[PDB]
Amino acid sequence: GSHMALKRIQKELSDLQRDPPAHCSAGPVGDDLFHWQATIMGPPDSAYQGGVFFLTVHFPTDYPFKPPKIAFTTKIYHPNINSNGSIKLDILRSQWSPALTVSKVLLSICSLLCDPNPDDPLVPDIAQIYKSDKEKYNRHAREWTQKYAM
Amino acid sequence: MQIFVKTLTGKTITLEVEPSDTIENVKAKIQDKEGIPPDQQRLIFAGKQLEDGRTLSDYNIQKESTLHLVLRLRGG
Repeated sequence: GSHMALKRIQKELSDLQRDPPAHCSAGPVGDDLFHWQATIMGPPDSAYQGGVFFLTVHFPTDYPFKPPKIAFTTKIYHPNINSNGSIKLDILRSQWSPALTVSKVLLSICSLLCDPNPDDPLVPDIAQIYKSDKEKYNRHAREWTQKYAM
Repeated sequence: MQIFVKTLTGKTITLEVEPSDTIENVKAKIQDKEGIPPDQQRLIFAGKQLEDGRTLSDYNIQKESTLHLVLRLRGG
């Protein structure tokens, strides 16, 4: 149960420490390995560049056989991320696999920032702005990055 | 006959409708005004979700009635 999951989590953390990734930072908030905080930097060339985005990561007791619960703490303007930080992403639910790690999820969220999924959105308004007025989208995302993530 | 549509941001948009219009037609008007595709919007009125086949008359949506525009997400 929790011993197994805690062992898997310790392995993932040890891998992140042994070869840190370029795409994010991640680690336990304190002594509870089930509760992690992560950070992703606004991808270069995107409307979020310069910003720092904080994620909360919570491991279920059945990890790695149940997906981790990941959400945004920093406010962001995105079609697949709403105002209170909920994320719409396949690997975080229907397409989760025990072979995946938090590192790969954060990688996929970086790609998601660089390339949203407006055809199955969490914020229809932002999705339609993204599809039909890219300039407006980049403007609002840049504004929110300057206002919340810097 | 015009009706109102209140979004989850507090905005209230006005629509020019006829009592015979269907929920689908109203969703097309909401799309023309706000851009949201029909399959992504859900309309609430008098405590119930409005279905595509029905008309405004079938729900007793009178003049200056208030509709509630809410999310209709798919799998998260």
